[PDB]
Amino acid sequence: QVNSGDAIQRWAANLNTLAAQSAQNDEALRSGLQQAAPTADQLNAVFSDVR
Amino acid sequence: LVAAVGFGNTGGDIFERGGPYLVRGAQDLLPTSALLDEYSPALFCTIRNYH
Amino acid sequence: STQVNQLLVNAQTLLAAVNERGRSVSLLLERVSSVSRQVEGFVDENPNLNHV
Amino acid sequence: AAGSLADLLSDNRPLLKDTIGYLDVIQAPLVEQKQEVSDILVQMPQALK
Amino acid sequence: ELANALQDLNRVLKTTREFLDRNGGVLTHDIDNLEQVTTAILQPEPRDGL
Repeated sequence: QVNSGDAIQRWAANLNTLAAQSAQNDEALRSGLQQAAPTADQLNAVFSDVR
Repeated sequence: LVAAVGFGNTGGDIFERGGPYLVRGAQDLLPTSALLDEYSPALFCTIRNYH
Repeated sequence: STQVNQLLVNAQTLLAAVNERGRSVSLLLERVSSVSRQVEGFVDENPNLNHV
Repeated sequence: AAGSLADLLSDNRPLLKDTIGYLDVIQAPLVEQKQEVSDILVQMPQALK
Repeated sequence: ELANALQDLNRVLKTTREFLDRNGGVLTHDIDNLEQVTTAILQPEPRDGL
């Protein structure tokens, strides 16, 4: 763990950044999930109609 | 995730069946497209005169 | 402890397998954002598509 | 696939827009006279024979 | 990266759902009609005629 200090610091900082970006768009994430649930079903229906 | 499974399977099937067809069609359309472009000016006048 | 060790080694294997395709994983977000913007613009700028 | 579709759209969007416009102007007279096309397609085989 | 990705993904999902609710039902019909007419004109006898 000591010899890999730079790597753990770097991924800790990157986790901080990614988590901050994901939390600042919480409503965006909820909307994305709620819209991704039926849109894939609709795409599947469209494709299976022209299968 | 379930909708993604279904849509991915259906779309992958359709694309695997109809991808090389489209690729070779778009490859073979180059001479016909160049020919149609080259002799475009004699299209409107030809149709007008025949009408 | 056995679960912890197995978790760590399997995580190392999974991360090594995932990031060997470094360029595509490193550009996944940029490319998905770009294709989202392009699809949005294509649908927006062509409102006569339905009548066609 | 995301990158390839983004590149394809970024390259072919104006041409696709112009293609849709030209297709609309081509197809409007055909739809205006969609019955004459049917009548000539029905009649032509007899004349050809 | 992630914030823009999430926002653009949400927007494109909404746009895609609108597009499919608007145009998919006629796009399928167009594809079916094109397939049927091309198959009718690509039978062996129309093939040799062409």
